[PDB]
Amino acid sequence: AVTQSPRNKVAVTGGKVTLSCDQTNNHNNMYWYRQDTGHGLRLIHYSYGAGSTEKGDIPDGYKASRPSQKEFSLILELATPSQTSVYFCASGGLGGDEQYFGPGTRLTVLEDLKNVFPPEVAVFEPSEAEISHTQKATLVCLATGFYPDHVELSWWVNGKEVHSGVCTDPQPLKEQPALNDSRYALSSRLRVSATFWQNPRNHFRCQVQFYGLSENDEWTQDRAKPVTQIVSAEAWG
Amino acid sequence: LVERLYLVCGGEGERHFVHQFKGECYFTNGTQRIRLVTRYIYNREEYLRFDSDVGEYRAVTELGRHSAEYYNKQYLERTRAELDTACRHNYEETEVPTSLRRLEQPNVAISLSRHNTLVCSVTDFYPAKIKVRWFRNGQEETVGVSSTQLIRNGDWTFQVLVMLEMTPHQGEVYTCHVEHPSLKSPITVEWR
Amino acid sequence: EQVEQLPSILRVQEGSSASINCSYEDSASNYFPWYKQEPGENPKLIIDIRSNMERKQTQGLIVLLDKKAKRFSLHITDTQPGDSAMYFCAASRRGSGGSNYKLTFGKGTNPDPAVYQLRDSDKSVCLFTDFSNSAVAWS
Amino acid sequence: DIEADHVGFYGTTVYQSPGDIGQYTHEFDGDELFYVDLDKKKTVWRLPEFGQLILFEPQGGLQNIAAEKHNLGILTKRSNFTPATNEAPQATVFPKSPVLLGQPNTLICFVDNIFPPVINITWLRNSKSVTDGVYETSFLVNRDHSFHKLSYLTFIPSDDDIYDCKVEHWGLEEPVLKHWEP
Repeated sequence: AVTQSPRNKVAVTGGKVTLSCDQTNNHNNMYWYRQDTGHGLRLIHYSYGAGSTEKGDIPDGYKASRPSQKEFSLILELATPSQTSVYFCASGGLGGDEQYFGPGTRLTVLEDLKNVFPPEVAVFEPSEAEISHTQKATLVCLATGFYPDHVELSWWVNGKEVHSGVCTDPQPLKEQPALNDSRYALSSRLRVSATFWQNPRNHFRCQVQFYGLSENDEWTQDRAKPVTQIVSAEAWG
Repeated sequence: LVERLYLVCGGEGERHFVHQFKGECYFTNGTQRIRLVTRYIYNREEYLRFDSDVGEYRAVTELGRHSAEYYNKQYLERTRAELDTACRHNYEETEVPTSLRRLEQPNVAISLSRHNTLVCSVTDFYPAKIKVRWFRNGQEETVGVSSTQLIRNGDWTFQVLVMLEMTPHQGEVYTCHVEHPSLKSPITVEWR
Repeated sequence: EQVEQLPSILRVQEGSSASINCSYEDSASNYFPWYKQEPGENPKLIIDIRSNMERKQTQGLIVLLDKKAKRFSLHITDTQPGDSAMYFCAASRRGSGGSNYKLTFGKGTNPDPAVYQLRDSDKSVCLFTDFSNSAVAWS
Repeated sequence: DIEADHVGFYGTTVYQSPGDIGQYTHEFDGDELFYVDLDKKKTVWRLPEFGQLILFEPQGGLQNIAAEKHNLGILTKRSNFTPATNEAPQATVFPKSPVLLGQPNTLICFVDNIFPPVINITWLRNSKSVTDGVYETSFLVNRDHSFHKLSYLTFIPSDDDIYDCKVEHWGLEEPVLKHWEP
């Protein structure tokens, strides 16, 4: 398989970025694509082997490197806001056909560090009006006032991740679309029968994962440092 | 510039070790019945071999028993396809406009070697198909004719030496007569 | 010049057939396949075809080529949501190659209402439901 | 085994280790169409004539090379690092056109039953060594999966010139001398 670290970075304009890859398929040729909604699946750079790196479709500002069979690294010498996108890796070779792509990498550049925040996780409890009528129960999670827009949300019953009956904002919503920031918002839904939302010993938890500032990140403001953190909220039946 | 396509070799899952890939297109009668054969070789042992007449990959020695199953899954599509996409396209687009269209004019010369021996020396032809007789005075001489094998100089030429063991009376009409088919007309060389 | 996809965006009723067109330069190319990027995931391969033939149909998946038209395309039967993905169209000189060695890739591709309440464990948001199906927005 | 008018050996990789030796060559009825030179990554056509009309993309020799390494990897283990058995090459020297004083010819040294694909093939004129106006082939496949290889000498016949073709190959105790005289 493929993998790639980072999986999400948040950047600072005028910095250096490096995304590695590391395929393990013993494959010959490796490629960095950038997927941006609107512009498709564009090819940045690539290679046919340990050593050489060829220009792709969109190699402007993207100096690419590959030291060995395993590793292929995309380098963004100097950041700008327009370098902001998803980024994918893929390997294939000996002797094909079938491009094996990586899990993905969500990057974000910024012009300033001012409007950057975590998300506040509010878990809501269904009406008794629901339980009497549809003979079942539906809990609702919300997360508001966070920058930037990439957060992963999940559900947890008896310390166990659960997928059944979960709808979620496939995309978040701009708070003011009129203003240029302007903080994003997100929602979710959970459901089971009302022999679980009545019974106490069942332990519900909504769980945003947020990928803000990491460890070494020069923090200036005198509010609490915004960082990569899980944010929770729970309920009992 | 029309492109030449390679047959694809498929990957896997003081002492010297050696691996060969031999992909091979067998034409007969134009492209009317092509046969594709790929063989995979450890040192000199042929271990695993696709052949179009069987239609799947098969092991050939115990060393390829495990190899068989894998390839049949990961290639086999695309490998049945190769016959129709780079055995053919190769022939009908690069062999036609090159090799199947080389004629190279032959090149006849006689001389005394050492009762002696005469050497008709037919050089520089292509194709290999050629006929070379010995006429001393009008009829063909059977006996005392000792030809070589058809040498292959491997620059896309040939050569062959036909030898007549004879004994010169008077002055006689000797004739190396030579049919190729870059020759519309039979070269025929004269000797003393 | 190389490959145009189409349709750009597409809707379909749960249970209808669904179809993606494509064309190429390229000229003849001998490898044209398909890719299903699941919501928020990687592209994983679904079906391929070479110039060898014009119809392949595999485990609910229908692919067609017309070589001389420089034209190929993708069809499904009796759909679900399970087949709602960003689908990806690419094409390539099978091999050998090359400049146009590999890929490419075109641009991409009880009805029973209620409005229930929900409180904080005070802070309220409400719902619109069953038009499973549900959504919220508020100011 | 195996009736046909024409044989296209298209794609023929060979890889042997240690030392990283590789060789990508196409053939048609027995004559080298072209090899891919691996350092420079360029097709190298046998008679450049063939270079004007058709092209072979060289990266595709590289691909077939890459997979051929890999499977060496796998097999060499698998066989229980059975190593290959060093063969004796044979040599015959011959000339392209009949021999005639003052007119230039070509001396040909053809070596068959080579295995492995390493040999050394060199030229002697009255036993002093010669390099100028030498050309040597690729390795060329056989049936029993050996190879044959030929080298060419630009001379101008004379007297008394004596011409030796010299082969070094690990299957040989002592270098073989092929002796030829006009």
